[PDB]
Amino acid sequence: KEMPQPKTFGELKNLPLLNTDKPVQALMKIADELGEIFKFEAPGRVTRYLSSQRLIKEACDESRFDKNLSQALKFVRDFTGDGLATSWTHEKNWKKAHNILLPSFSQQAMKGYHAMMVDIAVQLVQKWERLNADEHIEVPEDMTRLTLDTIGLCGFNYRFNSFYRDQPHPFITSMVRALDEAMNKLQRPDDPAYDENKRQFQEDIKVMNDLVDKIIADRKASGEQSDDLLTHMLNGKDPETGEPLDDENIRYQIITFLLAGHEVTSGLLSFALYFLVKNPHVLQKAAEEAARVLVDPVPSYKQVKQLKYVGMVLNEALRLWPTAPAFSLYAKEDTVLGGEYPLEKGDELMVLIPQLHRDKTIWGDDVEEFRPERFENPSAIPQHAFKPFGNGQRACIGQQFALHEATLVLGMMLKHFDFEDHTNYELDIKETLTLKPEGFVVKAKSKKIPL
Amino acid sequence: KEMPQPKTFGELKNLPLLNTDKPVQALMKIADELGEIFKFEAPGRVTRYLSSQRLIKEACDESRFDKNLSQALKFVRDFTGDGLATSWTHEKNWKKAHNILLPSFSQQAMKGYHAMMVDIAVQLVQKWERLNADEHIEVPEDMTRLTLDTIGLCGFNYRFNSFYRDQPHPFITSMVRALDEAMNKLQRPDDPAYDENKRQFQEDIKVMNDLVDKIIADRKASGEQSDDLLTHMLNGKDPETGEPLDDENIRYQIITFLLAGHEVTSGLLSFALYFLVKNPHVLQKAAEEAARVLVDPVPSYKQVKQLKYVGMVLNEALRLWPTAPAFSLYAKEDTVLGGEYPLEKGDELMVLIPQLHRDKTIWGDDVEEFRPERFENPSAIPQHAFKPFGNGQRACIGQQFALHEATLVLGMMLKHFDFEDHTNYELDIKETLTLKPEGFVVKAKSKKIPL
Ligand code: HEM
Ligand code: HEM
Ligand SMILES: O=C(CCCCCn1ccnc1)N[C@@H](Cc1ccccc1)C(=O)O
Ligand SMILES: O=C(CCCCCn1ccnc1)N[C@@H](Cc1ccccc1)C(=O)O
Ligand SMILES: Cc1ccc(O)cc1
Ligand SMILES: Cc1ccc(O)cc1
Ligand SMILES: Cc1ccc(O)cc1
Repeated sequence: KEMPQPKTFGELKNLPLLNTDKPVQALMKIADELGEIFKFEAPGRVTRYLSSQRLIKEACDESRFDKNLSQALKFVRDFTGDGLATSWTHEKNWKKAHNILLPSFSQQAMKGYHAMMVDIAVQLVQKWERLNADEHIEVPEDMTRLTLDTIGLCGFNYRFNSFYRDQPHPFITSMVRALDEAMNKLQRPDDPAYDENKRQFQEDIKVMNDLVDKIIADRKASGEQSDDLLTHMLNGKDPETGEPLDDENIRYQIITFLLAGHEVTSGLLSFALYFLVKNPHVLQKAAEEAARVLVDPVPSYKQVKQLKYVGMVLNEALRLWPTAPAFSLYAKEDTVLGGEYPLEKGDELMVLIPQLHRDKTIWGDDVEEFRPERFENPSAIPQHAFKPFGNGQRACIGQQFALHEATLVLGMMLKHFDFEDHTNYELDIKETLTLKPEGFVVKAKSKKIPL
Repeated sequence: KEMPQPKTFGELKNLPLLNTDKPVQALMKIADELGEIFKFEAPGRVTRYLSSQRLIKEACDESRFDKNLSQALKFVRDFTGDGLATSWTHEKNWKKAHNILLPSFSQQAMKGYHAMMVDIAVQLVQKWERLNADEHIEVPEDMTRLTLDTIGLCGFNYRFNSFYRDQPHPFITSMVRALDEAMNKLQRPDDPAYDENKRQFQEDIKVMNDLVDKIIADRKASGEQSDDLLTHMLNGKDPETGEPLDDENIRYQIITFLLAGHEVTSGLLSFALYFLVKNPHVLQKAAEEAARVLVDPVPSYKQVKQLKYVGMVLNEALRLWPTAPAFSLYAKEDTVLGGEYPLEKGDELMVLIPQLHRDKTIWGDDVEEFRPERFENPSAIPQHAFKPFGNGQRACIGQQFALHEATLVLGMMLKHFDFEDHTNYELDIKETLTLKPEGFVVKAKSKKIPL
């Protein structure tokens, strides 16, 4: 009945707890101390952090809870607008874009994206093939180069050419800096000091809008039909409204897609590789599978589908460190959560996914151990125990994309290189709105298998 | 390229090889002579027995091979119908029952079964506590009493009261005799000599149907809810189709669960205790773990989960003598196995699990030794090297049930008794469709620890 709540800071309530480099890990530690649910209060903001599958399975009841825009998502909405990830379910653009875009994110659509993913994955492999002896790989950096490029190419037939760059593309510079500002506002009063941050945020928004609007305009002017999200958005009609997305919503979708693919997915790859190199038996098993399945110089889609163990590795990395580590819900009506936490309509819930995923009640005592075999049989996973991609109709639309990309790339990585955690890397999880293993570096020794 | 095949008997091809009381062990011996794959042909039947992890890891690829009903299972289907174990994957009832029953077989459902499992386990312990000096235990017999009672009680809140009986329950008489008939049909086929076997087989099918249908009817008449499989099947709706199991399929599930819970699971316990008394250091280590963990008169669910070594003991017993020793696959499409055995769509494979489990390339030279420590790390076990519970979505739904039951009981056995292999029992594996150490007897000297 009485809900735990972490330490408060007077009028700031719990808000300063989020004034940390790693708010998600701080929230995890709080959930470790306080259990499956705790109230988190900020000035004019109350939410309840859920950590147990028991409570989260209820929160995932879409008849009782709907996606809430967390404060983080509201700030990202300043540049992703009413894009799929930052639109309310009841907003007309959400269902509309959802209906229009769902087919181009299907498992079937991955067949069409596969060749472009391979293109970038090959650049990644070639990059690593081309390292000198005892040069290392900056994993999240290269994974991000890969994932950004992949979504650039698959989504908008645009080549960020991240493997040809140290300095990020002007769109990314703004996106990252807009994200950094969005995150920083969470930790933050809006004293005059932030006028530079505010101007910069608006400049970055204008930058992203301008570049993405140009890409949309450029495509419309060409008429060039490609196998990409932009083409599908320019032509797709929502069966329900019969309408296409307007160009502004397309822009927000593109920004959203770049945001999702640019970091969130690379985090999965980085964590996966981190866990692989920390768990040599797992790596060996994933590498065996990579070697057994990826028998052609270029993986086919079907071969990627056969990378079962690689997929388990990915799920197990998603279990430990889901890179979009939280999502937010609101009670559609007065309701009682877990039979003992009465919620009023509009009350907010935060699903603290890494805690969910450490629910010992679901996963057993060994929750911190990296064991892809937990995912050997996907039906052994209870409902709503494993929610790296969120929940229900507001679940990650890019799930199949992210997983296909990640499986392909990790499969190729495992095919082509032995990996050395030559620094005995100490997991240091950097938090933006997503998670990455900061400074994670490996050496890759080529297995000399040509492409 | 050319696939070995054991000796043939003219028109009967290999069929007479199965006309032996130990066909699995005979198939293992053939696999020892012929290696990882051999064609096994009967009139109008061809299958390929796989014995190497190299090939079985391919066989376990669900995008290439689906569960096949072996001839044994097809004969078992005559009384287990489209129960989960004898339904084809494409059978509406398989997915439906699978979706419906999966939660009642999860690790979380074991928590709710645990008390009834303890109930039977305590009856087992008390039976042994109550033996007179120099009164031995008929191990498989008592394990079967335990396992059958356990599935009767957790499965349908029915007390077979097997520890009160010399004479098996009429359901069991018919089930055992139907099993023996199914197996005999393999070794056999339409000659008049077997017409009494048919009448008996149908009488036994009728008995099982009637008795189980009455259990279903009585439950539906009662309205009473138990924390049991029958209740879940009467009330559960497949999330996918929204449909419940019908009463006939529930009957097939019950019979299947009873068959699974009778002899298959007791075989595990019997083999485990066999190996334990044959490997006294292992027994001592398992016994040390039971004493350290089972600190209460009655094991809790959590304590059974802490019986890690006992779990390994069970896995190692499953490695050597998987009590469901084979499963059958068919090629969903034309495919090449192991890069050198072309298979046409619909070609059948038998996974000879005990031979798989002896793959020295996986387990090392000492494959015959009982070393539960081989199971210390699942990640260290190559993919599909260890398949005592079958594979993929058609894997044993009762796996967690069996293991929890077996761990609980074995832990308690190890807690409560010292065991003497007082006859220096010579392993003699009786084959029905499952394997048991026939005549395996031990003496148990109580450690006099109360319950
Ligand atoms: C491993 C990578 C990813 C993870 C772990 C992940 C996770 C998630 C999560 C947890 C949600 C729900 C967020 C919420 O409820 O507030 C979500 C939604 C979404 N994701 Fe991802 N995501 C990933 C990759 C991607 C990619 C690659 C794309 C597309 C380029 C994408 C696009 C989306 C979109 C558009 C939504 C909003 C869906 C809707 O509400 O209609 N994501 N994602
Ligand atoms: C140590 C004991 C057990 C072992 C070694 C075992 C083994 C297996 C194997 C090897 C399969 C796959 C068979 C095939 O592919 O044709 C299977 C399936 C099955 N088992 Fe078990 N089993 C055991 C105990 C149990 C128990 C206690 C139950 C439930 C009471 C159970 C119920 C089933 C069912 C219903 C299936 C069919 C699953 C499906 O295909 O959807 N088993 N088992
Ligand atoms: O971590 C979060 C949400 C994380 C966003 C995930 C971003 N994503 C979504 C889809 N792919 C990535 N935290 C809370 C923190 C807070 C609580 C109370 C008051 C102020 C802030 C919030 O934003 O509301
Ligand atoms: O051992 C077997 C079947 C395996 C029994 C497993 C029973 N189980 C499964 C899950 N829980 C118990 N062998 C072959 C024998 C055969 C080959 C060719 C022609 C005729 C017969 C078969 O039945 O097809
Ligand atoms: C897809 C894309 C390409 C360029 C750019 O500047 C923005 C978005
Ligand atoms: C960082 C981030 C934020 C939102 C989103 O949908 C993806 C990534
Ligand atoms: C499953 C069952 C239970 C009782 C009985 O009499 C027959 C069958």
